[PDB]
Amino acid sequence: VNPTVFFDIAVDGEPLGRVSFELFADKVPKTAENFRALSTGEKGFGYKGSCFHRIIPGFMCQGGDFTRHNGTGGKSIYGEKFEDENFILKHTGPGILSMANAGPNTNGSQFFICTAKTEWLDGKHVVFGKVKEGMNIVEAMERFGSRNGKTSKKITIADCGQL
Amino acid sequence: VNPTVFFDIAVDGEPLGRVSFELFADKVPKTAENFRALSTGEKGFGYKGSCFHRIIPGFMCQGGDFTRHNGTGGKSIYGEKFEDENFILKHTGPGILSMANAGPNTNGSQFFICTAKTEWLDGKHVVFGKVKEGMNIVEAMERFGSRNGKTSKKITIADCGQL
Amino acid sequence: GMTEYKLVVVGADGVGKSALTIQLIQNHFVDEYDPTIEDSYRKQVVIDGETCLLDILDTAGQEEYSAMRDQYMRTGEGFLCVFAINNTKSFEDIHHYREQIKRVKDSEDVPMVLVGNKCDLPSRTVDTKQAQDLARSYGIPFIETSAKTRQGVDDAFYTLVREIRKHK
Amino acid sequence: GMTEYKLVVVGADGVGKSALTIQLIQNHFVDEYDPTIEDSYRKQVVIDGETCLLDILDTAGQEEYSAMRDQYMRTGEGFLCVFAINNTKSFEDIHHYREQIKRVKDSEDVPMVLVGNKCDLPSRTVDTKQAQDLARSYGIPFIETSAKTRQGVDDAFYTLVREIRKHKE
Ligand SMILES: CCn1c(-c2cc(N3CCN(C4CC4)CC3)cnc2[C@H](C)OC)c2c3cc(ccc31)-c1csc(n1)C[C@H](NC(=O)[C@H]1[C@@H]3COC[C@@H]31)C(=O)N1CCC[C@H](N1)C(=O)OCC(C)(C)C2
Ligand SMILES: CCn1c(-c2cc(N3CCN(C4CC4)CC3)cnc2[C@H](C)OC)c2c3cc(ccc31)-c1csc(n1)C[C@H](NC(=O)[C@H]1[C@@H]3COC[C@@H]31)C(=O)N1CCC[C@H](N1)C(=O)OCC(C)(C)C2
Ligand SMILES: Nc1nc2c(ncn2[C@@H]2O[C@H](COP(=O)(O)OP(=O)(O)O)[C@@H](O)[C@H]2O)c(=O)[nH]1
Ligand SMILES: Nc1nc2c(ncn2[C@@H]2O[C@H](COP(=O)(O)OP(=O)(O)O)[C@@H](O)[C@H]2O)c(=O)[nH]1
Ligand SMILES: [Mg+2]
Ligand SMILES: [Mg+2]
Repeated sequence: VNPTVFFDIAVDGEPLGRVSFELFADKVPKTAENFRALSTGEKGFGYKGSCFHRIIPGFMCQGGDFTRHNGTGGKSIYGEKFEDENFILKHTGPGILSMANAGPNTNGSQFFICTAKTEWLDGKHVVFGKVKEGMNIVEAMERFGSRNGKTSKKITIADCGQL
Repeated sequence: VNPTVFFDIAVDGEPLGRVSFELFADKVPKTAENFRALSTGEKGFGYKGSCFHRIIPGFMCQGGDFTRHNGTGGKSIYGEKFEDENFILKHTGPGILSMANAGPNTNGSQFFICTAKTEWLDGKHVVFGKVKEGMNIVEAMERFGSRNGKTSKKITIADCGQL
Repeated sequence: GMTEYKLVVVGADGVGKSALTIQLIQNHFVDEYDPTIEDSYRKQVVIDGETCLLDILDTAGQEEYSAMRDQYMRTGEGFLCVFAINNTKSFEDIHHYREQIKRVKDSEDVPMVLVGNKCDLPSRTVDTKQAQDLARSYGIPFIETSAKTRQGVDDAFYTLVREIRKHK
Repeated sequence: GMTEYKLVVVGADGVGKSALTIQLIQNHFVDEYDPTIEDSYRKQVVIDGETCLLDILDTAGQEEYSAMRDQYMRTGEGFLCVFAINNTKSFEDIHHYREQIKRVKDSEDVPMVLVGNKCDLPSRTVDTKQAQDLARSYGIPFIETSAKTRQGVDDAFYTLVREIRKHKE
C-alpha cells in the first residue's frame, strides 16, 4: 500500500504546520521510493533541514536541494540523478507532487508542489504523489513567495519522516 | 578638529575591507559627535554588529539600525531623535556621509553613504562627513544591492572605532 | 490559466498602505514604521467565484519623486487611494493623488477606491461623513479599514478588482 | 542625474547569460547551473568617461515560454544576444531571437550585440568568422566572451550601451 510521508514546515524557525503526502508507489515505484527514503533520512542524507527555495504564488512551491541549499543541488538515492520513470500521471490541480529537473532524465531530489493546475508540465516532469493533509500549509507558504520565486522568509522542512 | 572613524565591513561574515570617514565637527558638531560616539560604542551601544540594510546601486548605501536591525530603528546619544543641526553641507557626489530621517528633526543613528550626487536630498538630510579612505569598498558594497535596496548578502559592520 | 490583475496602492506616507498591503498578502501586522521604496507582491484569490492572481505594486508617497510616479501609473489598472482617519493632511493629499492619476491615465474615471485607514484609533480627525461625501463626488467606493485589527482589508482590494472587472 | 540603460540578456539556456551577468555585477563566476526564471540587476559604470546606470534583465530561454518573451522585449532598450561557441544549436537559436525582438519591437533597427560565450573552452563548434559574418549581415557588433575568465565581459555590456546611444543619437 502506497507510503505516506510528512513535512513539518517552519518559517524563520517558527512552526507553520504539517503537510503530508501520499506517494504513488503503485504507478511510479522508483520515484516514490526516492522521495520516501529522502524524507526519512535513512540513507544518511535527505530533506530534513532543507528549504523551499522557490515559491511562486499561483503556481507552485519548490524545494529539495539539501546538498547545496541554493536551488542548484540535490541528489537521489540512486546516484546524483536518475531517469524519468514514466509520465502516466498529470499535473491536474493543487496538491500534485512532482519532480523538478533540468531536462530529460535528470531527476535528483528537488520536487515541487502545485498550487494550481500546471498542464504544460505534463510529459516533462514525473508526477509521483499528492498532498494528503495540510494543503492549507502549502497555501500559507505562498505568502512568502514572489514573481521570480525568491522567498521573503526562510521556509524550512524542520522535520520529516514516514507515517 | 574633524575626527576620523572607521567601519570594517564584512559580507556574510567575510571581511571585505575598511571604510574611514572624516566627520565634519567644524560645521555640524552635534551630528558629528553622535556618529563618532556610536562608532566607538563608548556610550554602551552603537554601530558595531549592525548591518547595511538598504543598498541601491547608483545612489547610496544605508545602515545604522542597531536597536531593531530591520531598518526602522536606531537612536542617538542624545535620546530617541535629535533636531536637524543645519543644512550647510550638500550631497555633492560619491562619498558624502549624511543622516537618514523620517521627516524634519528625526535624526537617530541611521545614515547613508552616497555613491553619486543626490542633490534632491539637499536641505532635507544633514550632511556631516565624507569617506576618507575605502571608497572602493563602498563601491564593492553596491555588488550586493538592488533597485529597491534589498541586499543579496548580509553586509555588516564587523568592527568600528575612531582613528 | 488564471487571469492576473495589476493593482497599485498610493497615498501619503504613514497612512498604512504597506500595513494594508501586508495584511492582504501576509495576514501579518507591521507595528513598526518602515517607509517604502517600492515593493511588488503576488497573491492568488477567488473573487466572485473566479480564481485570479493579484499583482500589487506598493508605492512611496515622497513628494520629491512624484514625477516618476507617472511610470507605474501607466502599468497599473486600479488604484487603492489610502489616507489615515487621524491624519487630515493625508486626506487633503488624496485630491492631489486623484488629479495626477487622472492626468497620467488620461481619463476621468480610472478604476479607483478611497480608503480611510486606522479606524481602530480613539482619535479621529477625518469624519466618515467627509470621506463619504468625497468618495461620492468622485463616483468610487469608500471603505474604512484597520490594518491593526484587519478590518475591511479584503473588501478594499476586491472591490478594487471588482471596479477593474466592471470597467474592463 | 546619470542616464539609465535598460539592457536585456537573451539566448538559449545554458549559454552563459546568467554567468556573464553575475560576472559584470559581482565579479565572480557561477560554476553551478541555476536555470533562470527572471532576475534584474543594477550597476553604475564609467563608459567613455561618462558615468551611467546599467539596468540588466537576465531572462529565461525555456522554449515552453517563448511567446511570453514579448513584454520584456517591449521594455528593453538593447539586447545582448548570447550563444555558446561550443553549441551550434544555441548559435542557430540566435536568428529566432533577433527575429522575435524585431517582430515585437516592430523595427529593423534595435540596439543589439552578438555575444559568443565560453571562449575559454577548447571544444569549439562555431567559427569566429562564421559568427562575424552573421553579425556583419545583421549590422551589429560581435564580441567573444568568457564568463569564466572575464574575457570581453565589460566590452560586451559597454558596447551595447554604445549601440543604444548611437540609436538614440
Ligand atoms: C516565462 C516566465 N516563467 C514562468 C511563468 C509562466 C507563466 N505562464 C502563464 C500561462 N500558462 C499557460 C496557459 C497555460 C503557462 C505559464 C506565467 N508566469 C510565469 C512567471 C511567474 O513569470 C516570471 C514559469 C517559468 C519557469 C522557468 C523560467 C521562466 C518561467 C524555469 C526555469 S528552470 C524551470 N523552469 C524548471 C525547473 N528546474 C529547476 O529548478 C532545476 C535546477 C537545476 O537543476 C535542478 C533544478 C523545475 O524543475 N521546476 C519545477 C516545475 C516548475 C518550474 N521549476 C518553475 O519554477 O516554473 C515556474 C512557473 C511560474 C510555473 C513557470
Ligand atoms: C521613486 C523611487 N525612489 C527613488 C528613486 C529616484 C530616482 N530619481 C530621483 C532624482 N532624479 C533627479 C532629478 C533627476 C532622477 C530619478 C531614481 N530611482 C529611484 C529608485 C531606485 O527606484 C526604485 C528614491 C526613493 C526614496 C524613497 C522612496 C522611493 C524612492 C524613500 C523612502 S523613505 C526615504 N526615502 C528616506 C529614508 N528614511 C528612512 O529610511 C527611515 C526609516 C524609519 O525611520 C528611520 C529610517 C532615508 O532617510 N534615506 C536616506 C537618504 C536616501 C533615501 N533613504 C533612499 O533610500 O533613497 C533612494 C533613492 C534611490 C536615492 C531615491
Ligand atoms: N493603530 C493603527 N496603526 C496602524 C494601522 N496601519 C498601520 N499602522 C501603523 O502606522 C505606521 C505606518 O504604517 P505603514 O504601513 O508603514 O504606512 P505607510 O507608509 O503608508 O506604508 C506603522 O507604525 C503602522 O504599524 C492601523 O490600522 N491602525
Ligand atoms: N567554461 C565556461 N563555462 C560557462 C561559461 N558561462 C557559463 N558557463 C557554465 O554554463 C552553465 C550555464 O551557465 P548559465 O549562466 O546558467 O547559462 P544561462 O542558462 O544562459 O543563464 C553553468 O554551468 C556555467 O557555469 C563560460 O564562459 N565558460
Ligand atoms: Mg509603506
Ligand atoms: Mg540564466
